Amino acid sequence: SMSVKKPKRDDSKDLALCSMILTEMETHEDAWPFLLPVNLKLVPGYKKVIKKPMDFSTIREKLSSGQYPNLETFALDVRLVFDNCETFNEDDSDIGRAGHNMRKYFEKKWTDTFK
Repeated sequence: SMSVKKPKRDDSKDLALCSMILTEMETHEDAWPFLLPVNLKLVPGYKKVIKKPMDFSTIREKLSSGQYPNLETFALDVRLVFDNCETFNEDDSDIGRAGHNMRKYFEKKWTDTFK
């Protein structure tokens, strides 16, 4: 509360570390469904159904341009990529499987880097 704070966590490396995680997600062999925005002209139903599209290239641009106020807002956009994927793709599809795999991969890196 006012004049009452928990001890200050060092957040000075968060930006660099989120960048490294994102690089690792970019270079995973199962990243291909997520590298670029879904083409809303060419994929029927996506525009209407997925209210907040997100992809790794868009996260990269937001990250590089100071549009994440903190590491939690960065995690929210990564998870949004996978939540979108589950909303639109059957579990038993290459893309559905890719999203589960990448979510797992992300969550482990996130815990190991920050928790």
